[PDB]
Amino acid sequence: LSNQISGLNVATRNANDGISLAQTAEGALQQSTNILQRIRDLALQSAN
Amino acid sequence: VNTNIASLNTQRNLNASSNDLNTSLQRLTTGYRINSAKDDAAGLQISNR
Amino acid sequence: VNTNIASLNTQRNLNASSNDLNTSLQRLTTGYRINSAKDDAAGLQISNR
Amino acid sequence: VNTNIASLNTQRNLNASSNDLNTSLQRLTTGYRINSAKDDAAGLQISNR
Amino acid sequence: TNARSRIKDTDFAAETAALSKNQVLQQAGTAILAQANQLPQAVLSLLR
Amino acid sequence: TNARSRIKDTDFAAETAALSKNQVLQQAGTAILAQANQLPQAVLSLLR
Amino acid sequence: TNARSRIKDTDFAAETAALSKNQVLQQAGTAILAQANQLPQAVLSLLR
Repeated sequence: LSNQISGLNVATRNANDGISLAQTAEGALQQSTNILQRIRDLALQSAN
Repeated sequence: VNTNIASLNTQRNLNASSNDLNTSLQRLTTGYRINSAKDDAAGLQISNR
Repeated sequence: VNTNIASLNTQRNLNASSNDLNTSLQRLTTGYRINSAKDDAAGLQISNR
Repeated sequence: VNTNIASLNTQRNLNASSNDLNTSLQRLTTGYRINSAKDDAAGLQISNR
Repeated sequence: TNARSRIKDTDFAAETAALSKNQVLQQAGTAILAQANQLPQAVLSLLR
Repeated sequence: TNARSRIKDTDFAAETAALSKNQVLQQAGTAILAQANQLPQAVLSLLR
Repeated sequence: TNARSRIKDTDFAAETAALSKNQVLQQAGTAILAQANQLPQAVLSLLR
């Protein structure tokens, strides 16, 4: 049970690391979405 | 009861409530109930469109 | 959590809102929706011509 | 039962608990669970990078 | 824009109350933790 | 930075209880030594 | 002047939190010193 407890603790830590990684990925994707927003706005403005 | 204390349920509760506090803090400073982050991906798509 | 606080999303939003505040104040004091600066270079050329 | 006392298990436990106590005091006074010391070499890699 | 507000703009009339509740939870939980950290020292100092 | 916090910032809600527990064990060990070091004295002074 | 501001003017939107962290860490270190300077007294008074 102590081996199990240590495994669960290192699992909490690995899960938090993965959460942080996915958070960075989500931030990058958010910035990309704003970039695509600007691109579509520029395209519709390019009707000219 | 000396090699451990079962009071770490209070720890779990405080970590969870601090998570809710952080998310509500972000919601309040940004003005968006659904954050620009992952929260409510359906509402996120709706807002993006 | 004491060596750092995740509440600096508030600081990020403050910086963003200060930039929007600066550009809006500039727009209001020049009377031009697009500033004489970079903003909307296509509109800038339209205004120039 | 006089030339020595088998109670040195208590001394070993005291020594171990004092070592963990020094590590805990260092963690609280520094704010890092992964101390600047050797602890968690993988965590040390991650933190340094 | 009205739709974007109804789907995005936080009706923080309840979110400020929720935030105060979360802060209350923080202080209550740390009070409970500091109070429970005093049990073993007392029971051992009396039982020894 | 949030990743660095989740990987480095001590969640001292547990390390404080650990400090308290370790102080309990330290005091208990001191008392146990003080109690046990008197066993040979008593047995020799009473048996002789 | 904006250049000199961006290179000189303090972005205290984070330095205020840094100041709070520094004050908290100083108080914590003082409390830790006051707690630790009592260990040898107790161990010697109990073991003797």
